[PDB]
Amino acid sequence: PQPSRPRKGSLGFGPRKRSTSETPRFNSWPSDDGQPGVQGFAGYKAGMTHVVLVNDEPNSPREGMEETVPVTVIETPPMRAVALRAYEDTPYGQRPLTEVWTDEFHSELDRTLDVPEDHDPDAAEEQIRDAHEAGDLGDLRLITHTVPDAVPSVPKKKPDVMETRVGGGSVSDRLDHALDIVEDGGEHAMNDIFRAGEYADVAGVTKGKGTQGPVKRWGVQKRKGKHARQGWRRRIGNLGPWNPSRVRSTVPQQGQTGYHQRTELNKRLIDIGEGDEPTVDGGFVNYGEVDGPYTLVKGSVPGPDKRLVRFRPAVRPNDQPRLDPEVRYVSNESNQG
Amino acid sequence: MEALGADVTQGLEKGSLITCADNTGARELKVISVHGYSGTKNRHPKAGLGDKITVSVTKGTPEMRRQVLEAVVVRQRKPIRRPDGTRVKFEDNAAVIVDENEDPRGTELKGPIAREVAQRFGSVASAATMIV
Amino acid sequence: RECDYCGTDIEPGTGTMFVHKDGATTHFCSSKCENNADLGREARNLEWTDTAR
RNA sequence: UAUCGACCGAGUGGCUUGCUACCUCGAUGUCGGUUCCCUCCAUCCUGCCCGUGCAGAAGCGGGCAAGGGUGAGGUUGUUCGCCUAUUAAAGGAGGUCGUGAGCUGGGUUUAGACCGUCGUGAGACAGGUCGGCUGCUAUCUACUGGGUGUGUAGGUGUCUGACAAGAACGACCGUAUAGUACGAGAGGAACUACGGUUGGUGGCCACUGGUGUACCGGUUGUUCGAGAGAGCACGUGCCGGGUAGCCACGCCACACGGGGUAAGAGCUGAACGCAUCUAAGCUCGAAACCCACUUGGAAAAGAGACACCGCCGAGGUCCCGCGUACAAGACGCGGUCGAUAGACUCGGGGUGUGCGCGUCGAGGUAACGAGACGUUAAGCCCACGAGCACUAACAGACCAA
RNA sequence: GGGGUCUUAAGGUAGCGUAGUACCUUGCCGCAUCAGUAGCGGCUUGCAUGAAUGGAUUAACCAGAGCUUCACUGUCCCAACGUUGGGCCCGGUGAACUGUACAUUCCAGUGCGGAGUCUGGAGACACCCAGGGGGAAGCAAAGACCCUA
RNA sequence: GGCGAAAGCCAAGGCCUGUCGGGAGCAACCAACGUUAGGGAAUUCGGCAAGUUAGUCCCGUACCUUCGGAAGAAGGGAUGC
Ligand SMILES: [Cl-]
Ligand SMILES: [K+]
Ligand SMILES: [Mg+2]
Ligand SMILES: [Mg+2]
Ligand SMILES: [Mg+2]
Ligand SMILES: [Mg+2]
Ligand SMILES: [Mg+2]
Ligand SMILES: [Mg+2]
Ligand SMILES: [Mg+2]
Ligand SMILES: [Mg+2]
Ligand SMILES: [Mg+2]
Ligand SMILES: [Mg+2]
Ligand SMILES: [Mg+2]
Ligand code: NA
Ligand code: NA
Ligand code: NA
Ligand code: NA
Ligand code: NA
Ligand SMILES: [Sr+2]
Ligand SMILES: [Sr+2]
Ligand SMILES: [Sr+2]
Ligand SMILES: [Sr+2]
Ligand SMILES: [Sr+2]
Ligand SMILES: [Sr+2]
Ligand SMILES: [Sr+2]
Ligand SMILES: [Sr+2]
Ligand SMILES: [Sr+2]
Ligand SMILES: [Sr+2]
Ligand SMILES: [Sr+2]
Ligand SMILES: [Sr+2]
Ligand SMILES: [Sr+2]
Ligand SMILES: [Sr+2]
Ligand SMILES: [Sr+2]
Ligand SMILES: [Sr+2]
Ligand SMILES: [Sr+2]
Ligand SMILES: [Sr+2]
Ligand SMILES: [Sr+2]
Ligand SMILES: [Sr+2]
Ligand SMILES: [Sr+2]
Ligand SMILES: [Sr+2]
Repeated sequence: PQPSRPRKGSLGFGPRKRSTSETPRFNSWPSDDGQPGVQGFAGYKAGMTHVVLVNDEPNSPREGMEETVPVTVIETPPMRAVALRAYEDTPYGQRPLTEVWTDEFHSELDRTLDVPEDHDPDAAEEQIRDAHEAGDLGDLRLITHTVPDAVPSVPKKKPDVMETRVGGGSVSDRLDHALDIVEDGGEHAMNDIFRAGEYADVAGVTKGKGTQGPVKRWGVQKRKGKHARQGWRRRIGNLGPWNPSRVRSTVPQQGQTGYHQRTELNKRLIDIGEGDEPTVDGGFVNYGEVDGPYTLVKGSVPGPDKRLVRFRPAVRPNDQPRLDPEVRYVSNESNQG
Repeated sequence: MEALGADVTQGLEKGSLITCADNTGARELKVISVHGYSGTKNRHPKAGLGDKITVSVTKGTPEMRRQVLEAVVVRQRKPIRRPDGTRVKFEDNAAVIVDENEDPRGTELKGPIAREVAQRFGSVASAATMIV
Repeated sequence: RECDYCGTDIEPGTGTMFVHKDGATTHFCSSKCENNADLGREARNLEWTDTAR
């Protein structure tokens, strides 16, 4: 009577098309609780190595013992928060109200957008504060951009720009926090947002794999035994029943597999630092050498090396934070081998 | 069951023939079932270092042969991973027959035993000659 | 720790430990050492091993 | 009336069987299986409940409930069913008894043949048995992915969120609770907090594993006279090792909580002065519903918002070096205001100790000599990194409010 | 077949027997397996075995049918990587099948009771590339089954 | 070369006419192949497909049998220079 069986692949990550922006775009932010503060950061993927850590789970039998942990090295130099865009609540959700810019811009931001030559930071700030008075102010977010020039392993110089929400205490104190950050020049660091041992959601555009069939793309079986020899090795049984006379979009079919955006929940930040302590002998394969601001994320991170990844305070953590894990060892052994 | 303390890649399946690392009179055991396991369509129910399995005696004294008994996997060829990353594997695949209360049925155990098995069936481990 | 075969230090969080039939324990730094060891070769007889050197 | 439940009576389904002969004989391929997708509820498990011939533990029966799950095997073509060990449970049904321009071809059901029975015979059998074929370059439509245009109506960058998809999560074991409540005893819970496993899901490659007709080595036959170095032996002669990369057998991640309800537990409360969970009103309460979370999404015709740049020039195309991309197209990066690609040199790696020479070498008058040691951590090689403008990203053409 | 002969002459002897013959039937007992509608051994009342319509039995032989064991393995758990030729892009060459018309469909209904074309809604900007084949009761051959003449 | 009119390699002789080419680390998918950890027929009507074994010498070889056979039974050992 044909045994039951879950369907092949999830219907929640589609359509499985190529990503629109190689740069990730979070679709949710953390809750407003602590003092004000930017709710995200970004860097470029370099590669992996492992680390030896002192278990610190109060409920683990191994608490206090050496434990090897896989880690992804993310180069995270300082970014620039160039503007303060405010949103207003309208009958059709939120809409961009206005933006507040700075004067000092990175020497090469002119590779992506048209840097402002004549702007009015007060006329805007005024419009924003008037809005806040009327009570029509939706969240406040900072237009943010990276400085890939600080990263030699990345060929590009043209910055990657992304909006990052600002969350915190009261909207008023928050708006003032935002405005100060921008006014400066915008510059801020991973330190400013994250502390080692906290959980962060990492978003990124996965590695691209061009077109692939149902087996690899959806995880369908390969024909078995005699069926694998008569002319069909990796083609699903049928596109559907006689009726409905049409192919449903749910039947696993070939197509774009990879280069999709994925937001990976609760990634433990093992350590934030700067320098070349986590580099690998011979250099990270297909990347280069690390020697600057970096982050060690526990586990894997979507995308190939050199791809821009985004950090965000975990929105649905399952564990309480155990700050500053004790890193007893960081492998520097060549990855070639 | 209590956590093993190592990650295991099941090296056995329903139907696998393995050594009976004890002196119950059973020389070879055939895996029939894995206590507490539920697989998925078309998948052969698998077993590995640490599991409690139901077994039938294939080789041994006439008195033991054909009997369906419970056992514990004590050694396996496919590697297992320990907290510190090191992998560990054995020369053969073995299981010790055990009773209703999980106490070894035989008097002596033959060959080494993974320390991990001690975190479940202590009475089995406390009959081991060598614990690796 | 040292690789019981060629004798080089074993990169932490790496290697395998083969548990002999009698209980003996052999740590291998790499698959290469285990494989030469299977061909019945003696670490001493291979010029590329720290043991040999 | 916990539970079981005859007679008789009233129905619902369209899963079995039968009836009919409406459709199809200028063809709608048959059973079973398989693969892959959706669904139904008369619910097997899981969640929340009620009753008990409910102490407990466990049953038994009933209610809401279709989110998820419902597996592996032995005979048999079997469907069905019988049997075994696991399991939370291993529920049933619809989709042309879903699924042959998808597979299989074991059963059925041509042509060969045997047996039994029947027949004077040819031959037959709603009996058994061995053998016995599976066509086609997709026009339309459908969907999975990818492009070019037009519309909205100069460009760059960032957004919005109408709608859309999701199971992104389901389930189990174990420990503390606790040998506690309950019970004479035997036996033996729960709330809650933890650890883990399993099935499912998305991703990744430090680790283990696979590959690796890059590469290095060993060696058989034969040809180039020997040596050295090579070809052929099928897309590597065979064998050993294996970098990158790709991978799983490896590794990482996948809530908590709100809101509204069902069954049900109740409050206040009248009709009906009392009573009454209900009629108005209200407090609660399901794995289910909505949100939360992830993915898509300005062609959302109300065809969107913001900021800046520009309208003689912002921006773009061609061109050139390339890949974080790729079947075309598309996408991304660099272009001397430069490390984009290559050469070179270091580094980091793979093999495993080169050619030649010297000594040794069982022997042999000698010639000759398989092989050993040294030179030699050697030689050969690298899909990686760094340094480095030496070479090549030149020269230059064009659109543009 | 009946009883302790009757039809129609005789009334099944030696064997063999749940058979390539046994409907009932997965017969009952045993072996073997965790579990065996299989296989083998025994029993055997044989629906409906049986002596040249040859019976029984049989060493050797066999691309003949069924069963079991050892060994081995990607058949499978569960798939991965690689090789060669295609596939994809470009020059050149260059067919066929098929075509009442119209045709961007979908969910329901209706209808000769199995609709892209009828009804009601829903959805739908056009064109192109690649794909695996759900539908066109797809294409192919005036169904060979069945009945009728 | 070897038992060989076997394989494989190479002469004499013949040929590049089993007659369209050019591009893309060259995707999905297909044909024909190579390699796959642990498990080892669990797959399937059925081990179908693939694989295992393999040449030669020595030792050794069961039931059964028409005394011919079975038999290369099976099993074990050796093998270069
Ligand atoms: Cl099982
Ligand atoms: K017909
Ligand atoms: Mg590596
Ligand atoms: Mg290593
Ligand atoms: Mg199956
Ligand atoms: Mg007709
Ligand atoms: Mg119901
Ligand atoms: Mg059918
Ligand atoms: Mg069909
Ligand atoms: Mg067909
Ligand atoms: Mg066809
Ligand atoms: Mg006679
Ligand atoms: Mg089966
Ligand atoms: Na079928
Ligand atoms: Na359900
Ligand atoms: Na069955
Ligand atoms: Na049909
Ligand atoms: Na000759
Ligand atoms: Sr079906
Ligand atoms: Sr969104
Ligand atoms: Sr065929
Ligand atoms: Sr239809
Ligand atoms: Sr209902
Ligand atoms: Sr229940
Ligand atoms: Sr039956
Ligand atoms: Sr057939
Ligand atoms: Sr128009
Ligand atoms: Sr407990
Ligand atoms: Sr007790
Ligand atoms: Sr060759
Ligand atoms: Sr060979
Ligand atoms: Sr109520
Ligand atoms: Sr628009
Ligand atoms: Sr096609
Ligand atoms: Sr010649
Ligand atoms: Sr020609
Ligand atoms: Sr190889
Ligand atoms: Sr089999
Ligand atoms: Sr089977
Ligand atoms: Sr032999």
